[PDB]
Amino acid sequence: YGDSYFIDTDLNQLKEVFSGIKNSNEQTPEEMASLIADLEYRYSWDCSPLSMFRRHTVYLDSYAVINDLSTKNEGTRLAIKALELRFHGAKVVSCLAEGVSHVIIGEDHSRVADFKAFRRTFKRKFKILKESWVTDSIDKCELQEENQYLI
Amino acid sequence: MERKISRIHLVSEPSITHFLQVSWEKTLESGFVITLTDGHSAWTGTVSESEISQEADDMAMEKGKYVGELRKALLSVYTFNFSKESCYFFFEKNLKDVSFRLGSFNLEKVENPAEVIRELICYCLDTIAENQAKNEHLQKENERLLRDWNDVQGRFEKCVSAKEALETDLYKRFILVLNEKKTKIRSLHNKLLNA
Amino acid sequence: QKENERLLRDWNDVQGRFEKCVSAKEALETDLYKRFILVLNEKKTKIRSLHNKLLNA
Amino acid sequence: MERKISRIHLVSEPSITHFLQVSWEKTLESGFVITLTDGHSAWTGTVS
Repeated sequence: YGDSYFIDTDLNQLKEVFSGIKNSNEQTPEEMASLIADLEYRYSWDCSPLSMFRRHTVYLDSYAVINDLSTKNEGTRLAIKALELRFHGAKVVSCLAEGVSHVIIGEDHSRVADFKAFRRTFKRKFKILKESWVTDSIDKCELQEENQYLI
Repeated sequence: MERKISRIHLVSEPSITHFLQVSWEKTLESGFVITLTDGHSAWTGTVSESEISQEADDMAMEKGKYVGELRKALLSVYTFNFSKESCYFFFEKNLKDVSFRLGSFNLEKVENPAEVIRELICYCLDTIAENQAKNEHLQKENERLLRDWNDVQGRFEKCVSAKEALETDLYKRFILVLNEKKTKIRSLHNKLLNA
Repeated sequence: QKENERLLRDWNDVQGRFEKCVSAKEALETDLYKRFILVLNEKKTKIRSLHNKLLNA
Repeated sequence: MERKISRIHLVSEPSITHFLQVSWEKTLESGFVITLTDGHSAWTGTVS
C-alpha cells in the first residue's frame, strides 16, 4: 500500500495512504464495535471521552410499546440523548433483546413496571437509568457511577 | 384590587343558575366585597379583616383550612342558600352522612342590577381578550424556540452521523494496515524461530 | 408559559452540547492518526528486524 | 357554529355600555341572530 516498512512515518503520509484505500462496509457493525473496543483496550484509549460508552449496549424507551418499532415518540428530548449516546460510542439499539446492558428512561415512567417485569426473564440483567446519567458523564468527560441514576 | 366570578345554585331555587362575584383588596384575607345575582337583581355585602378572622374563632375550623375551604367553596360538597328579603346567605361543608357549618352572610342588596351585570360582562370580555393576545405572543415566541430546537436537532444528527462514519471508516483502514503488519510479524516470527 | 420555559432551557442545552460536539469531532481525526502513527511505526520496526534476521538466515 | 360578543355604546346612551351578541354558522352571509342588552334589559332579532 505505500507505507514504507523500512521507514517510520508521519500524519500526512498515513493520511495519503488512507485516502487511497477503497470504500467498503462488510464488517458487521457488531464485529467493528468489538475491533474498536479491543484496540482501545490494548492501547488504553478506552477512557477517551467520545468512546466512553463503547462497552454499553443501550435501549432508549421512546417506544410507547417496548420493542414495537412502530411506536416511536419523536420530538422528545430522548432523541437528543440517542445523538449523545451514539456520539460517545454507545451501541444504541431499537429492540431490547438479551444483549442489552442499559435501558434509558425519560419523563414518562408509564413503561418502568414492564421493563422491571421483562428483566425478571433475563440471564444477564440490564440496568434501568435516568436520562441524567448520559448527560452528566458527557459533561464530566467520564463515566459517572450508575447507582445514583438507578430507575 | 383583585376579583373572581363564579356560577352557583341555591337549594332555595334548585332549577336555575346564579352568579356569585367575589372582589377583594390584595388578599381574600384583608376582607372583601361579595355580590350575588340571578341575572335580574343586585345583592351585595362588605365583610372585612376584623370579622373574617373572627369566623375562624367563632367556628372550630382553623384559619388555613377554613379560608382554603371557603376558596374551594366560594371561588369554585358545598351547598348554597339565600333568601331575598332577609338577605341571609349561608353554605355548609357536606360530608358522607355528617354535615357541618362553614359560613353565612347577612347581605344587603343594591339598586343596580344592570350596572352590576355590565361590570361582570366587561371583566370577562377584557380578560378573555388580554389572554388571547398573550396566547399569540407565547405561541410566536415558542414557535421560534421549537423551530430553532428542531434545526439544532437536524445539525446534531448530521454531526453524530459524520462522527460514527469517521470512526468506523478510520478504524477499518487502520485495521487493514495494522493487521497486514501483524500477519507479517507473525509469519516472520514463526519463520525466524524455525530459521 | 410551560412550553416557553422548557424550550428556553432545552434550546440553551442542545446549543451548548452541539458546539461542544462539533469541536470534539474536529479534534478526533488528528487524535486517531497521532495514535495510529506510533503503533504503526513500532510495528514497522518489528518487521524490519525480523525480515533482516530472516535474510541473514 | 360561531358566536361573537362585542361591547358598544349606542349614540342614544353615552354612559351605558351595551353588549351586542351575534351568532351564526361561519358565514355571517347565511343570516344570523342578534341580541342587544344593557345589563337590565335585552332585545333580539334575526337577519337572512
